[PDB]
Amino acid sequence: DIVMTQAAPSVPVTPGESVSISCRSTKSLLHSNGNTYLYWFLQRPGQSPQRLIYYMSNLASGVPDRFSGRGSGTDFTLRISRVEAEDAGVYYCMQSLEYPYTFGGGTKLEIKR
Amino acid sequence: DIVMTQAAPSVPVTPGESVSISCRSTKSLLHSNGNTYLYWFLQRPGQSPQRLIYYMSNLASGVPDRFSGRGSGTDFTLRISRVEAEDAGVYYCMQSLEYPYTFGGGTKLEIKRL
Amino acid sequence: KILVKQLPRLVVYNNEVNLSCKYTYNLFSKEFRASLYKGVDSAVEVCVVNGNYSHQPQFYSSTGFDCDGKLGNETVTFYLRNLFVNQTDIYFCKIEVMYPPPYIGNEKSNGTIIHVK
Amino acid sequence: KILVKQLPRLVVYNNEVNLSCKYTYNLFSKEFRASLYKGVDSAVEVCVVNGNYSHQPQFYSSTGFDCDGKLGNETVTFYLRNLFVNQTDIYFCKIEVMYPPPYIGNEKSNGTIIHVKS
Amino acid sequence: SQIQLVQSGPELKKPGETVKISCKASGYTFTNYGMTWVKQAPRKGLKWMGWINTYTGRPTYADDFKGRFAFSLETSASTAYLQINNLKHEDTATYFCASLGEDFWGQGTTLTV
Amino acid sequence: QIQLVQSGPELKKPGETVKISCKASGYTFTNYGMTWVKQAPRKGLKWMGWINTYTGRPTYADDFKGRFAFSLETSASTAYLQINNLKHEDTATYFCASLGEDFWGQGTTLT
Ligand SMILES: *[C@@H]1O[C@H](CO[C@@H]2O[C@@H](C)[C@@H](O)[C@@H](O)[C@@H]2O)[C@@H](O[C@@H]2O[C@H](CO)[C@@H](O)[C@H](O)[C@H]2NC(C)=O)[C@H](O)[C@H]1NC(C)=O
Ligand SMILES: *[C@@H]1O[C@H](CO[C@@H]2O[C@@H](C)[C@@H](O)[C@@H](O)[C@@H]2O)[C@@H](O[C@@H]2O[C@H](CO)[C@@H](O)[C@H](O)[C@H]2NC(C)=O)[C@H](O)[C@H]1NC(C)=O
Ligand SMILES: *[C@@H]1O[C@H](CO)[C@@H](O[C@@H]2O[C@H](CO)[C@@H](O)[C@H](O)[C@H]2NC(C)=O)[C@H](O)[C@H]1NC(C)=O
Ligand SMILES: *[C@@H]1O[C@H](CO)[C@@H](O)[C@H](O)[C@H]1NC(C)=O
Ligand SMILES: *[C@@H]1O[C@H](CO)[C@@H](O)[C@H](O)[C@H]1NC(C)=O
Ligand SMILES: *[C@@H]1O[C@H](CO)[C@@H](O)[C@H](O)[C@H]1NC(C)=O
Ligand SMILES: *[C@@H]1O[C@H](CO)[C@@H](O)[C@H](O)[C@H]1NC(C)=O
Ligand SMILES: *[C@H]1O[C@H](CO)[C@@H](O)[C@H](O)[C@H]1NC(C)=O
Repeated sequence: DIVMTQAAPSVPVTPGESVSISCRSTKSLLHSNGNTYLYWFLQRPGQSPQRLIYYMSNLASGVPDRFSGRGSGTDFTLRISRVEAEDAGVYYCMQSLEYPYTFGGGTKLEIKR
Repeated sequence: DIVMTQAAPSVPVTPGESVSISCRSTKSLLHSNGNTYLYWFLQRPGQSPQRLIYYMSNLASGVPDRFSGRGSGTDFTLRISRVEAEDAGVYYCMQSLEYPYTFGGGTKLEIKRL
Repeated sequence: KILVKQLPRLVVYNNEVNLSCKYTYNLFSKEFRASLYKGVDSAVEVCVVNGNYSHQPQFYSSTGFDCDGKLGNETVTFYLRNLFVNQTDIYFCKIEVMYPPPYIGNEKSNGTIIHVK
Repeated sequence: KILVKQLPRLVVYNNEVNLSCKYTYNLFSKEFRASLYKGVDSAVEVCVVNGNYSHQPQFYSSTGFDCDGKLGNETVTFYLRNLFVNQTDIYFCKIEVMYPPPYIGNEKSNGTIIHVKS
Repeated sequence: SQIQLVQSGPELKKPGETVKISCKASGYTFTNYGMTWVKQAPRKGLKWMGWINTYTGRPTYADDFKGRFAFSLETSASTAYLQINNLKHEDTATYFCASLGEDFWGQGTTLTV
Repeated sequence: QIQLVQSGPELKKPGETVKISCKASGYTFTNYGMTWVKQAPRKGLKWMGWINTYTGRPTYADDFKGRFAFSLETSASTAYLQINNLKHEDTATYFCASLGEDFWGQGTTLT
């Protein structure tokens, strides 16, 4: 019964331009644990998607400091600090608190000559 | 309700004569404890009674080695090894396993100018 | 120390139990103090029995339980009556022996889960 | 060692409980084995969660309990479902930490009386 | 200071009245050990009435002694009491307090009616 | 290197079974779970569920539960997704993924 909503289906930025990507939530994803149960993903096109941040603030291995995930407890944002062309793709948030798990809508991040 | 029974209301000994005094029981007075729950008592006349053996086999303080408590767990005997004139009196067995506790009938141990 | 052994769970519909704590130590003519506690914490004494093992010393409960008991060479059997379902937890048998020295307690029991139903 | 703290008694009506074991140790970026045992003896492992905290390792039960769970910096919450009245006993939260060394475990918890009723 | 139980004096009481008989405990700890009461009619033998729990107070009575007989303690003054009520000639006997494993007994306290 | 690798592409017409393999390599397999994820062609990602590699038990997402079959040969480190009575809707790429959603498969495109 839990519904993630990226409200920015596509977002054009140019390089160097820092951009931040939102994803809101029905319920709070905070837990007694102290952790907050949200992933962020990047599906570069063709490629299988790729974990970026986990437990909101925490960023996975082989990922640039550029990326950072900041979060209320129902609203969350994914700051990208200075946009390299490689960073372009669709970005998916996804909650992992209760079943069933629920992916966001995507937000395509297009790069602008 | 346990019923204790000394089958020997009075018993005349002469001194040196060893005697042994029976006290049988309804239930068995042995326990998972390993202990077996009999007191034996001696009320010399006028005197209050005095504990002599406790937990069948064991004998209390200030009591002669003459006195011995032997027992099958529902039948029991108090051997008195060589009768000193002092030791004359009524002897009471008393079970202490289940409430209510219950005394024997007594056995008067009479002592006799041979 | 003295090592205690208790049955690992007693389960109760009588609302009454008989719970013997077998020691490795002969309490025969020793002045001692045997106790039993409710709690994972072990912070409620349910019975004390203490005195010399010579003169059969009386069990009792400050903490408010109907509690008799019978002591034997190596065993201490508690008897709890009138127990509630509110009161199913763990119980820990525990001795201190005072005289004759040296003075020693027991290495902590596993406990029993008394389960009252 | 590291000390564990569990609530001292749970009483369950659902047949279904959740039982977090708060540690004094951030299991962050640590390879470990978290565990939960029934018994005064402590000789039945109800649930094991085992692996690198970095990736989110699954809880499971050889012993035969319906058992999920969720790991967090210094709590570890076990979720047991379908428990039976006849399964009231003590349960003990227990943690081994493999890497990075040096390797350590839990000083034994007071446990919890899980009391399943009805 | 040997252990030593010590009891009230002789009684000459006529039917249908109260009496308490005291037993004062000395030399030994006291609330650690239980306290029995024991009737002895004159030419008959010994009978166990019951005991009081010196810590808890709770008395247990032998069945025949059920009603009209009552035990009680002044616990800080180390003294116990039998009290017999609505007295009947039946009730003439010497009456023994005893404790410490039935190892220590009283003087005896002779009631007549 | 930890790495998942899935079965190859599928051209399957309506009313047929299909199993899709996902074989896991480089890590202790049963220590981590295993989720499956649909991706319709122009649309995005949808969580199907996961299986406990140790226990076996699968949990299925709402829409998917029924006609879908997760299952494991654990000794050979591999996970299976089977889809039955298949319907045109079910044309997607299909990703096995585990290790905390950190490692994803190459994907597996059904029609
Ligand atoms: C979970 O724990 C980590 C703690 O990481 C480090 O580990 C210990 C030395 C600990 O005592 C901390 O001081 C260290 O930070 C947290 O990770 C950090 O969180 C802060 C958030 O402001 C930030 O620096 C980074 O996200 C993390 N820093 C590092 C060095 O990793 C994490 O936030 C904790 N999760 C919570 C509290 O929910
Ligand atoms: C309870 O034990 C006593 C005697 O125990 C003694 O001291 C202990 C430390 C033990 O390990 C041994 O040293 C002793 O046995 C038992 O009574 C004695 O029985 C033995 C015969 O084997 C012998 O010592 C004496 O005849 C008895 N009395 C005494 C004072 O020693 C007694 O039988 C035990 N209780 C039960 C119910 O069996
Ligand atoms: C676990 O139980 C232990 C005893 O085995 C508890 O330790 C006692 O704690 C209290 C309260 O802080 C102290 O007054 C005592 O000094 C401690 N020791 C004893 C022997 O009582 C401890 O509180 C329990 N821990 C938790 C988290 O419940
Ligand atoms: C439940 O336990 C509490 C704890 O003392 C007690 O006060 C309460 O009366 C109990 N309820 C019943 C019905 O015994
Ligand atoms: C008590 O529990 C311990 C675990 O700490 C176990 O090794 C031992 O076998 C148990 N002993 C008994 C008598 O139950
Ligand atoms: C307890 O035992 C010791 C020595 O055995 C003794 O000093 C003390 O008097 C005994 N206590 C009682 C109440 O008899
Ligand atoms: C867990 O972490 C260690 C290093 O921190 C790593 O080498 C290893 O690959 C992981 N263990 C596995 C995957 O079994
Ligand atoms: C205990 O109770 C439950 C519920 O009735 C029952 O299913 C179970 O089989 C019983 N005991 C065991 C050991 O399974």
